[PDB]
Amino acid sequence: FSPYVFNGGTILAIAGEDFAIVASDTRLSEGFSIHTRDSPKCYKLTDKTVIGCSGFHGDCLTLTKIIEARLKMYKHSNNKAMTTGAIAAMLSTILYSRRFFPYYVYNIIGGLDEEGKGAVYSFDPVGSYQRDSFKAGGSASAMLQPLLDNQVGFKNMQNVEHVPLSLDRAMRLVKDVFISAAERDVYTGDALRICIVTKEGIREETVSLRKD
Amino acid sequence: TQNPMVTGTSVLGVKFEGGVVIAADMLGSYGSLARFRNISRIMRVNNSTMLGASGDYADFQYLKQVLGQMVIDEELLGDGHSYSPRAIHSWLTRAMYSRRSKMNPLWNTMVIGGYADGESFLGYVDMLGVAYEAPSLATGYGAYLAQPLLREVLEKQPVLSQTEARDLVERCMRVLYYRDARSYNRFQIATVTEKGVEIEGPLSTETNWDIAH
Amino acid sequence: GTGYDLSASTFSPDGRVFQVEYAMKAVENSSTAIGIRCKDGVVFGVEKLVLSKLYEEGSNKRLFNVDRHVGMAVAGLLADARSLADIAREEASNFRSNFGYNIPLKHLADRVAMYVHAYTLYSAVRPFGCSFMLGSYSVNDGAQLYMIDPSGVSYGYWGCAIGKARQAAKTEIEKLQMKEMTCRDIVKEVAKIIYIVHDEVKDKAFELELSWVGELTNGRHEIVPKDIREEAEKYAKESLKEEDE
Amino acid sequence: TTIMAVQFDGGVVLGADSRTTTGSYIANRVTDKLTPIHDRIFCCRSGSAADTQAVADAVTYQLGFHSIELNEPPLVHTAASLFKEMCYRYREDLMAGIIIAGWDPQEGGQVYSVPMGGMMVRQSFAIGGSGSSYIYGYVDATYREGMTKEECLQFTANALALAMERDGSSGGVIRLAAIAESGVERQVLLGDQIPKFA
Amino acid sequence: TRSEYDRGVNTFSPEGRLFQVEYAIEAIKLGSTAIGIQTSEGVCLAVEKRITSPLMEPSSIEKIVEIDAHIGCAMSGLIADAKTLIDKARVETQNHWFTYNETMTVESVTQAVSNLALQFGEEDAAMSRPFGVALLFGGVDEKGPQLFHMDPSGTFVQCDARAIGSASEGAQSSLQEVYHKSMTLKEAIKSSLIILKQVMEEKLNATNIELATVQPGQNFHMFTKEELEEVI
Amino acid sequence: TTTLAFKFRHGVIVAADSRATAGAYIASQTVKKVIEINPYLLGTMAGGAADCSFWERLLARQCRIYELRNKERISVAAASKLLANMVYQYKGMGLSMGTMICGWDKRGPGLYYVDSEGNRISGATFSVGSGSVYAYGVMDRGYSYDLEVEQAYDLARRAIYQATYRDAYSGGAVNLYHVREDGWIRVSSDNVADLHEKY
Amino acid sequence: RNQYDNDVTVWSPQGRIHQIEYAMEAVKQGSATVGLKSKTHAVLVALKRAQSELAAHQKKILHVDNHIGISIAGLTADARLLCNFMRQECLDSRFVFDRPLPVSRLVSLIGSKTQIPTQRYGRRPYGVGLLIAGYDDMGPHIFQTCPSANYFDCRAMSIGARSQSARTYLERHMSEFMECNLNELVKHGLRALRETLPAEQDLTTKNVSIGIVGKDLEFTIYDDDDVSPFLEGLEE
Amino acid sequence: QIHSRKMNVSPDVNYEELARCTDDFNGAQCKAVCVEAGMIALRRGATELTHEDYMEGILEVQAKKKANLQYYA
Repeated sequence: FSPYVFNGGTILAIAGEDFAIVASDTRLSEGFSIHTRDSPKCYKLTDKTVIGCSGFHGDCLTLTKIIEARLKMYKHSNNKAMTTGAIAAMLSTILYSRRFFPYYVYNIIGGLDEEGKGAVYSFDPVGSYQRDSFKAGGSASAMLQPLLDNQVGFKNMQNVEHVPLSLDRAMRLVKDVFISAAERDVYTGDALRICIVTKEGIREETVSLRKD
Repeated sequence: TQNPMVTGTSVLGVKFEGGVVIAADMLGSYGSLARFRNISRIMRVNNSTMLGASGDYADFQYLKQVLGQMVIDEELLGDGHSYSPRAIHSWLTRAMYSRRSKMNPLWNTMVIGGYADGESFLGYVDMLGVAYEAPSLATGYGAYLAQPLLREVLEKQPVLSQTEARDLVERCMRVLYYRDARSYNRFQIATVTEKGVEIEGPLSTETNWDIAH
Repeated sequence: GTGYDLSASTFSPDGRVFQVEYAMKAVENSSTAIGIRCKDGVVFGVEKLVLSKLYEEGSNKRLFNVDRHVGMAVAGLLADARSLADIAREEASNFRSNFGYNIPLKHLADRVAMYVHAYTLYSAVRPFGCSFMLGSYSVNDGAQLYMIDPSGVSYGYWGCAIGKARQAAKTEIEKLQMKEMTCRDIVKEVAKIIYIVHDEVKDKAFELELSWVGELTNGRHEIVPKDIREEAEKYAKESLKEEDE
Repeated sequence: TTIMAVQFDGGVVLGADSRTTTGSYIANRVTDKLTPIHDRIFCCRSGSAADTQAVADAVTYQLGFHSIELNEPPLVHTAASLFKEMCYRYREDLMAGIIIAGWDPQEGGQVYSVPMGGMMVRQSFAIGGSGSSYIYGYVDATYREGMTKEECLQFTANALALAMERDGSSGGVIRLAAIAESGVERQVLLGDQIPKFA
Repeated sequence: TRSEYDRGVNTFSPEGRLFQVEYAIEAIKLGSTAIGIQTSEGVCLAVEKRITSPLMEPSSIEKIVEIDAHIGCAMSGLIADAKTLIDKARVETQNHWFTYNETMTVESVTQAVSNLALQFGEEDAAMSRPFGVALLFGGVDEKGPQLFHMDPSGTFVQCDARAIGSASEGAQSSLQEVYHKSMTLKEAIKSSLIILKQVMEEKLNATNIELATVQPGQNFHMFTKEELEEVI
Repeated sequence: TTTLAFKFRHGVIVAADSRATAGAYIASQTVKKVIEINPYLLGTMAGGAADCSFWERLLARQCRIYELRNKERISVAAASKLLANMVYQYKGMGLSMGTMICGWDKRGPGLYYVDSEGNRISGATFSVGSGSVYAYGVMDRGYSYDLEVEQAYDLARRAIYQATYRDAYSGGAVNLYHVREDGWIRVSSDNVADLHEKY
Repeated sequence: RNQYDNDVTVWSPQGRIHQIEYAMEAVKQGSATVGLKSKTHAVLVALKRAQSELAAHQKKILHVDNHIGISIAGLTADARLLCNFMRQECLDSRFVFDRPLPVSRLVSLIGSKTQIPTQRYGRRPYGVGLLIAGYDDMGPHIFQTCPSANYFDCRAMSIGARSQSARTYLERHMSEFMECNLNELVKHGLRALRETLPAEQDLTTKNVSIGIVGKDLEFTIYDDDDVSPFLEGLEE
Repeated sequence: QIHSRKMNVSPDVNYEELARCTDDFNGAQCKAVCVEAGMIALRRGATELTHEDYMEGILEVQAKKKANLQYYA
């Protein structure tokens, strides 16, 4: 009896000066069956924080429910919505709480920090908790993150002006990277959901993606 | 339930524009020794919810016990509230998730159909705990071969009338009887609509073996 | 006082438990509740008192549904009433889950009676100060009614009344051919009973609670539908006028 | 072990083999697979001997207490439901299958089957045990809805005779027991009066 | 009359009073006075010590104790209970930082210390009498400087300036007179010292008073001997 | 991963790379392996990343409580022992933390190496991680109880650079911290590309 | 009495359990709280007392899960404990089922929880009179519960010191309810609190506390200046 | 009512509620409550009585005093 069945996932997150982006495919495919073509893997935890979870779907749902219940607990017991850093630390503790039967949920939190800039945290199931600039996770992470290394940090590149990553270029980056991921990764596909987070709120944009 | 002792087979579900129609064989299997055959695998949870499992029928009966007891308690309260299809789906998802975490899985796979507040619900609570709502559901080994037809039919024609959705589920159960070593040409197509839940007895597909000869 | 009445674990020097007796006395101060057994069902009525007009019609509800097919009618302290109702609910659920068929009313009464007996035995817990009745109907066993008082006695009753006016309610119930009446007429007669025992000058406001469980509903205990309640109340006003004549 | 049960309007007739081999070799030549639960309710045991006996005795205790407490005769439904709860709860611990039959007032002449698992279902005919397979065809081959008491007796004799004649795990005195209002009548077909089918 | 209603924390009186709770509130009075102030520039705490005689070092009559880097705590009441509730406060602050990686707001901290002071005799936790201590938590959270008073009955509230202890009723009036919103921490120090001098018996002189301040900046600062001399 | 910390009279250097390897895939080059347990102690990371991080966080909590309770400091030994005892209670259940706890105390400098296998060891200089076996030979041949601050910085930096060049799982930055009586400070942080040309 | 009012485990020799009556009295020592409903809303207006013109005002409306507010009049300790239990029940229901807990069932749970400590010598009755608001799928509610462990579904109710004034005002002006406006309902609540006042004093932006729930409006509390649009528009 | 006949009591008063608050009160104390409420109204410069004044009279007939206890909502 195997208590984990890799249900497939591709989440990506980009930080920035003002905007925080969290994109995720919408293919909830178990084993060899794409048995749900619509299953967003990004949840709006607050008005400044969006969580993307990849992996076993039951644990994804359970972790999301636990996190949101804890947001309500924090709000009642502290009369203030959690900050992005606070949610990151709390999720670290929640994940490590069960360190002897781990959650199979790779997590990427993206939101505005206290100052107001985009902040992205990356996790491993046991609870390692890093603050990155841009990070991809799930199944196609290996093929989404490197191109962002090329085009967001300008690694292996010079004579390049480090102009701030604008929102328009960030959206173009995400769209192209996920189109390539759909082309060359089967758990990708079945539409893309992009979450764009700024002062206005958690704007959601969705793009039709190769359905195969 | 570690070993699956006496198991069922596939269970289907489609979204009629004014109802949710689910289908289940009354077969009872024991590893190619088909036992009890007039076993109802579909339950009328309440006026606006119905359930159908495809794993171990004993665990299906336990879940029938718990769900029936819970709905009886709700009515007893009689405050007028009712278990929405989404509510039953979440309860069932948590039940299976807890049973898994205890490493005591509920070796079932359940479609939860219902009609509520001008909405149609159809969910897939599985053994481990994978749960979701989809326009068309097919559960068990028959899922692979059954979802294609429903998905393509909906994608080229989203809204399905009751008659055509029904005919589609009989066709799907026919292909199941044709391509499922653990099927039986005697099924129940329960339907929930704004009126209620109707379990229309032991139907039978017109298996045209002569079509292939 | 007496020096043997504190706590319910002490026999007074006659063979008497003053705590149970005070519980019964608290029982005999709540609004009246009648129940009658027919040939094909049992009907309950309760003399609900609206202690204020702010309360929605549908305030404290003294007719509770235990199991799909048993009605519990309670007079006394209603917090204890709800506790006893939850105890009976859980016991019906347990019986169904452990045996497979709907709880027989005689057994449910016996088990709830033993429960209240437990709470009269001990010195760390007071006996339940609220009496109640259990009624049901089944195609097999047949219509039944039972009373459970603080001391925990489950004597079977054809009809019964508990509360401020129980002697009057009895005296007036004997004026009925209960053995042969039917639910429809007994509902009106229950209305008459309640309205003859009620004291307007003393209780100011008032509202009526009614229910029946019988073959006419297939054993599913149901609050008397609105139309039947209204008709029964009309007949009760007419009967009060006729008695005044 | 091979066991069968069938219903005749007004009662039920149960049948069982009498072999109790434990991995072959020595056994209980003659056994009592049909155990009396309360008065009219019998249980056909199949599978592990110790587990079957323990479950039967436990259900006997619960059902007897329930009968005395209700002051009404016990329903075959209640007996089989108690067996079902026990087996389903101790699914892993317990390895057995039991067919619960008998007479009760409300729905006299009942035969439920509870195989390994919480599997709970009523049937007109129930087969079980290692030899179940080998008669699981000639139990439908000659199932006429409306058999009399005698008719079901020949039916069970024939079925279990073929089971024992084509299964090593079952063999010996075929024990049958028909229960109705008149009470349990128990018979034993010893060595030759069993139906010999060529 | 109060011979069977005030001998247990779980026996209501005809009035609806928890007389053991009022008795704990009274036991608060006995203590040495403390005065906490919260102004736009931080929070100040000035407390009176009751040194019986030398050979009793300064660092054993703990009226001010530091709660995290961003709160100070002034005690009024029984020392054992004060230690227990201060320990509860410290462990809570640090656990909240550990789990959420942020500084617990003074509302949360006083709420949780109150939550401990609630469980008088509840059979789910283990004390049997109210913690006979009244505390002042003066700190700097995201809402600017704040100061929260806790009474032994688990009630906590914000206080722009509050005095506690033996000199409670005799100093609330002075605080009422003198306090105004647009106050700087220097004014707060001088005013608190003046009120303490008013309501002490020994002559305030830098070894019969403690002072601390938590500012939106440097952490909780416990005034040292030279600073005491300067202010005095 | 590679990290090292050594005592050189003046203080204790704590140098570390930044790379988390998942099988054959590298998650990030921006790991932060040196741990601000307190303004007074520093903790290094090797092995189970989450195990190390969480257990040293709880150590931070307990040391802060201890500093408050005993209005004093927590000895480097007094904290290494707490971490060792805690990590030992859950022995063999899977914790794979190896770490160095370094700091200045009333007994001067102090460095201890505590791992999941209950090994609390005093030392002069240590190196942990998949690249420690590489970083340790260079560090041995070049370390001396007397070392100027800048030359010790250079020794650590180039040792970790060679560890990255030779071992695979050691890549990343060249984070370097100084541990002195007054606390710890961030000396330098330059990726390996810069060092490949500086050398 | 004098030997039958020392615990909730002893009946008096006339049918009344004295500790529960004492707790009922305890509920009256809080502050005025007037709660009320319309066909789409439920509003709770409470009088926040002041312990000194320096110390802030005690809160009296707490925020249980997004479809329950609660106004407390009684022991602050028991108010906090039952608030935590209600929050726990709401979150547990949200976890198992994905549906906000009906406010006619949360009340039942609270009633059972408060009856349990009125029949055992191990604790004292609770001491908070509770007005639970909330808008389940059916409609807005205003439930009242008193230490006696009886819960009432009130068209509009009040509790606390000087709560009769409110209850009589409700008698008089409740015929308008179920057809008023989003703000007019709050105005009626404010008038109820006005009548509860001791005169001389008035409804000031500080001592007035307002909480609102209803369709298209999750639970909200208007304190400090958030309440000015109500007091300013209130009829003199 | 009988002992308040000759007063200026406002219609808002709730004598049934006051009777509920009596709680083993005898009759002389009820008359004393009427009188005490009357003169509490006499103070404060008022023209009528009210339920709050009746409650205060009840308190002063038991000889207690209502204190806004700091540990009550």
